[PDB]
Amino acid sequence: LERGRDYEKNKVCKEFSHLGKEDFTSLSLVLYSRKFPSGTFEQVSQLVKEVVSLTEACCAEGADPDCYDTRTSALSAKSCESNSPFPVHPHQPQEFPTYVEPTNDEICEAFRKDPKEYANQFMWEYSTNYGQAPLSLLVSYTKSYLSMVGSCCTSASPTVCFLKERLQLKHLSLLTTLSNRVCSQYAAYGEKKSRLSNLIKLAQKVPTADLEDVLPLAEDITNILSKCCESASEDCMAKELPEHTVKLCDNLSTKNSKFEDCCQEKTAMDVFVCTYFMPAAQLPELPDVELPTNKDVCDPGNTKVMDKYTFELSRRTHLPEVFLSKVLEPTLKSLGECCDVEDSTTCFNAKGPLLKKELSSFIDKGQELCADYSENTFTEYKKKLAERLKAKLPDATPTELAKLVNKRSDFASNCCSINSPPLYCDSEIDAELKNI
Amino acid sequence: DETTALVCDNGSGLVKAGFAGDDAPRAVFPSIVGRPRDSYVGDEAQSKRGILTLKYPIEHGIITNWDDMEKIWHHTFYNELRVAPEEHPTLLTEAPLNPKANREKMTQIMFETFNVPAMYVAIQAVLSLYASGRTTGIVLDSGDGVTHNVPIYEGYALPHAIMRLDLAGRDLTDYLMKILTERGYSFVTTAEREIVRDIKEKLCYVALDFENEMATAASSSSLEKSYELPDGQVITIGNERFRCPETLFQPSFIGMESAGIHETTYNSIMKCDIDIRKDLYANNVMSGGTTMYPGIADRMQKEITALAPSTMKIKIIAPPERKYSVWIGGSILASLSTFQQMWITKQEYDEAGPSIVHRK
Ligand SMILES: Nc1ncnc2c1ncn2[C@@H]1O[C@H](COP(=O)(O)OP(=O)(O)OP(=O)(O)O)[C@@H](O)[C@H]1O
Ligand SMILES: [Ca+2]
Repeated sequence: LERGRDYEKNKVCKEFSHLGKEDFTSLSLVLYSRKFPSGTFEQVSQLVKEVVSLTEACCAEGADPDCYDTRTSALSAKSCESNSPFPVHPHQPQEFPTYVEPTNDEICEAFRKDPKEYANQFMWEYSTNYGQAPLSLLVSYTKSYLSMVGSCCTSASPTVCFLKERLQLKHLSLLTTLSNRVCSQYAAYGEKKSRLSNLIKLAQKVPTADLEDVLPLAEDITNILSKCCESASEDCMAKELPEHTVKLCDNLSTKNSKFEDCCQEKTAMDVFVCTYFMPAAQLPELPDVELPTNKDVCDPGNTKVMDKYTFELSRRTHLPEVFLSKVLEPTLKSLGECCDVEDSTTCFNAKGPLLKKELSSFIDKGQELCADYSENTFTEYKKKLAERLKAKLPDATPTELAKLVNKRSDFASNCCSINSPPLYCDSEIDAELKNI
Repeated sequence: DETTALVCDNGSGLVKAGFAGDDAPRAVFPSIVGRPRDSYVGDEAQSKRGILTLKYPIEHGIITNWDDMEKIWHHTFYNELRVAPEEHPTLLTEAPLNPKANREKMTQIMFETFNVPAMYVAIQAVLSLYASGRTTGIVLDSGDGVTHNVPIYEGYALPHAIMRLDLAGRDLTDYLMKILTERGYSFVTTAEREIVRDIKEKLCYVALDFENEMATAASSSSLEKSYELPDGQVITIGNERFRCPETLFQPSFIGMESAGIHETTYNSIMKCDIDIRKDLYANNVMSGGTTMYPGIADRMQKEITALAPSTMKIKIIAPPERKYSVWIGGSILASLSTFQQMWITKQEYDEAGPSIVHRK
């Protein structure tokens, strides 16, 4: 494969020649920006100019072979110097993008003034914010976006040009931001939890479906993420993702009205954004689901057993996936310990009942934290919260009470939804759970 | 090089219709049908008010009387546009959350009674966004009979985030009548109704700071204007210029206990994923005639800024032609070469009956 020993050098040199200096630079800016999400536009540009410096010089026929490995190790050298011109590092997923595309007038204003400056700022700020998407997509989207801005900002009819271009960009734009989002989720959880999460969400979106209806979908999307997210293939995600919605609709098209509507959208990405944003449904009211039996827990090839538990529980529990995901994972791993240590029916008698209440408690507290959030508008949610809080802390002052409404409201706006951010809410659900 | 698609924006108070490619609607008339108090539609129904019984087939953005609706469409095709529907693909508009059966019925009527070669039904609010050369943002659409907030992502309007407010132009007109009458004037008849409607569109505005503006008026003038009635008698409008539009923000001025437009805009965004809210706050477009008040952009900007995280870029898109943004966005969209593959043909219809309109 990459056994090259010079693979890197011959890889970049090949790229340098095929793309030309300008495009190689643009490729590097995007590449290094997704690598250093917290990197400044000044730090990243320095690293890029350095990288393109040694690449042009050391890829030239005549250049001594000696170099590339030289200025490359020399390049990493400057990385240790204090206040180094390059991006700092202790690559984590960005759960809160701050990129905000300016108005068509602001875009064109900035583009007339200085095109290059504009293009680099756009590639850096965009890449650093949605760097979790495949490199080939970022480079592709980025280039297609600038092309649009270049022709619409000089058009006789800027507005109609933009609508037209934006509609044609739609596919790639979604493919890019969606893949960045779901890949960030996959990176935060890891293949194991990611699959659990996708099953939970699917369960909450189609409560009335069969396990065999959604389990396949949860496995597929996980497979795609595992394979495509950090893949070199220029078409892993581009090809896999839309193929996934076809299966998704083939299975769920007729299971409920929301999925039917979503499956009526025109294109594959139109359907994916629809199902991705779909909220947790009105779950059925059902008898608690008991924790898996000792035989189920220890038996070989018991995945199906654990999956059915997760599904059966998730479709009847009114709690956000971020909550359910952080509890089911440990609960099961704990119950799992009993199978190892000698004497099964014994440890499962001590740890078993302990885990039940611990899980039951955790859910009731979660359902308390997410009070009336799903049932109402934010505005109305805050009113109710203020009321139930005035009834629980009568001796509290209007200010303390006001401070509490905000903190809990803020927390809920972030962690009481089906697509609430994994990393952020995990440490946040803990700091908020101990407040009971 | 010919054919010419038709764009018909069916409103609760005014229907806007013209041709795709035009910068503005060719015709604009009231959504009313006059029955023998033998039938009239639009401006004429208005005139022969006395000897007619007025019906509004589109009360709150949603079509509720199909016989009258056909009356309106026939009228816009033959009298207003003076065209032959049989040879014009027609783009129709519908309210957010318009029931499936209703949409299918619009399709039925289009192909079966007017035999249009093709057609399409588009969500009014989405067209407003398109009219701005954008596909992502939150729209505040406010007409004569209904107000909506629609969050849209890459063309997709998030249904569960749609906010509907039963307060629009018609209500402001009615309120400005009450407070004008209270100030010692008489506005109650239907003709007086249209007079007040005119005062509202020419001299009303939204105050950046209600109270401050309210005291400034109660203290002196500068906030007083003169309006000439048909009598030739001229009156002066004071603080009612901003007290009227102020109800958009305070639905209680008319005893309605519901959130104001700044709050429905706020809530709509909050029903969306954290990572796209920024794109909603920075692309907040206003469309509809009741969105025409001067100062309303700065006011909304202010209100949302007090509701949102101090670090959010808040931007209001309020074009001067926003009274027709829906129609205009319909015109641009229907004129796209990429859109031509979106039409519903008479063939696809014959081979599938209604319901073929489901592809959004
Ligand atoms: N310049 C203006 N200032 C204030 N209000 C205006 C202005 N021009 C029109 N309007 C008002 O806005 C409302 C109308 O129009 P739109 O054209 O938005 O209505 P629709 O589409 O007919 O109704 P809806 O959207 O509620 O179903 C009317 O009730 C009218 O009084
Ligand atoms: Ca309208």
